Amino acid sequence: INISNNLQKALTVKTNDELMVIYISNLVRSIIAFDDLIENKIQNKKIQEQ
Amino acid sequence: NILSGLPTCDYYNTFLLNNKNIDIGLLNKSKSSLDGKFSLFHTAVSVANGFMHAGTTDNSFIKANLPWLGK
Amino acid sequence: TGRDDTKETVYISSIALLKMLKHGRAGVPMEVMGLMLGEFVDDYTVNVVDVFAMPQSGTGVSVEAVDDVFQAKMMDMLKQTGRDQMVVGWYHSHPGFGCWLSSVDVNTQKSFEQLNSRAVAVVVDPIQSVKGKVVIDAFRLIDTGALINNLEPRQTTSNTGLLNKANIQALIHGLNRHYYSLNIDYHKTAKETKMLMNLHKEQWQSGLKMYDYEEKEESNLAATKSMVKIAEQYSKRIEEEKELTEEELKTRYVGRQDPKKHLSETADETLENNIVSVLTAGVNSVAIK
Amino acid sequence: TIQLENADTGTLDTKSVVGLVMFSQFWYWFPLAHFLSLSFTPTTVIGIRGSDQAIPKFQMNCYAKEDAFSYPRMYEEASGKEVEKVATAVLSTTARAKARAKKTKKEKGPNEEEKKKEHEEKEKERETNKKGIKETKENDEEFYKNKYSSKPYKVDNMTRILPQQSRYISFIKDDRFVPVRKFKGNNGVVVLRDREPKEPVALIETVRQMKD
Repeated sequence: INISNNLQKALTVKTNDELMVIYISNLVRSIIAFDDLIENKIQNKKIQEQ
Repeated sequence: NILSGLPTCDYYNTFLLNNKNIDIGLLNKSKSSLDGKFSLFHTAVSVANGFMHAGTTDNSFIKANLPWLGK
Repeated sequence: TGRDDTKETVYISSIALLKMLKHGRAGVPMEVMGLMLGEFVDDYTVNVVDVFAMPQSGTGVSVEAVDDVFQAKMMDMLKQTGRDQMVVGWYHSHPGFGCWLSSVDVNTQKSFEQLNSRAVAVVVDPIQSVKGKVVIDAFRLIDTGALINNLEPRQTTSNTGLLNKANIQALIHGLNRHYYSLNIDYHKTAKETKMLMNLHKEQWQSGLKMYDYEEKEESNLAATKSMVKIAEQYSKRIEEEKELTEEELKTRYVGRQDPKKHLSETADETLENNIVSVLTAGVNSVAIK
Repeated sequence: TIQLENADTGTLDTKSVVGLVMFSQFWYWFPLAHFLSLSFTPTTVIGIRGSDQAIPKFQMNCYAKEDAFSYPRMYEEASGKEVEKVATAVLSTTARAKARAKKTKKEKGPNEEEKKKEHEEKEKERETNKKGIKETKENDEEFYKNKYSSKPYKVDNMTRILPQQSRYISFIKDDRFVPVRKFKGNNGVVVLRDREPKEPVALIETVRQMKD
């Protein structure tokens, strides 16, 4: 039961790291998201012109 | 007469004949690239052209593809 | 028109499939062969019910190795038991080579093709059955006249079908200039299924049954000891994870195979195993006494 | 077009379901695939003048932009493959040639100055004749999807009208042929009320009787 306890807890370590990692992925993707909005302004007008 | 439905079909036939737009170039493009003695290629092209001239009794498909059908 | 053929798919029953394997493994390296007893229905289903094995020759597989004399004798023995029907071809077994018919096998086949036009030649590979998939393929001669008129397309139409391969090389050469290969489905009824599934007397004698606790102490000790080592690589590793490009980090500081994934797998396997080990342990103590 | 349900009554058509379920059995069998003609339904608004039960030509208004609809297409070009080949050739030849060309420019230019470029007194003042900006923006139409347009154009009866542009059809109040109630707003045969039977229009008869 004690080995099972350490192992459940080992799996929890691994997952809290995977929790932080995807959270960094989101922090990164935020920059891209901001930049995209200013950029889409230019594209809309061109496609309507054609 | 109306409820029998045969008039409504007649009205639709007049429409399909006149206002049809079709690719006369497709028939020749299909012909060269896909062979008729390769059976699989024939099957696709026969079903493809028929859909194209659907709705209107046409002999356009026979005359374009006169030798191709007999293979 | 003449007479116009289309696709067929050869349905090899459960009984026949094992029988072919049994015979082919045993006589190898020598080429082994045998006749197919079956019935032909539809225009798309060749039903191969049973096979049997013909005596082998040191002169391999050939026109004169089949033996029609032993066939006539074998036929009567099937006759009295209701297990005769009508012969639908032949099989032979190549060993390390692909599924394809040799020049000698064309001439063997041509004699079968006259007698019944719906004769198949079925190549078994037994030295290539060491995989989890048994490579088996079937062929059927297309007539010399037919190829000039390019009637191989004729056989392909009327379904998309699988158009499965499992071998090329020599196979595709031979295909051009002789035969048309047939895809394989296997038949089995809802009785045959249960027999197949059941391979244990450990259906009810495997949950209360267990391995000594010595062996469970070994699994526990190995498992805990190793996870330290995966944990020390993961510690060197995650001093990084803050530089440029994932792909670089993996090479240089050995992110390869993912040590994060490797520790999760090693923990998951022993974690699930011990719940079972206790679960069976306590079940016995409480129910038995 | 293939229509899945009436946009009037909101209720399935028998022909259309039967079309598509049979059509998927084409992957099992190449000759059974001719049920996709059931799926097709021609789409058009067809006015019927009730006088003679034959098709009037008269003009209905469409509020819609003018150019947003055309019949597709035809594709050809393979003489560009030739053209590309002789284009790359002249261009590499000039680099090889350069040594000679440089002297050539000495003699050529004074001759042009004293005279003319060819038969014009222009496009030798500068590199062209202008050096100003050439950039222009916000030119041509501003539509790429129909949207809505307050511009009208008139369309003939029994022409191809998609169901995506059938809803903008309006019947002219200076025109006699206008329906009994109001439009249903969707494709299908609509009966027209003729005000005067004492003024004819050229008609288009039923053609299943013109083939007899």
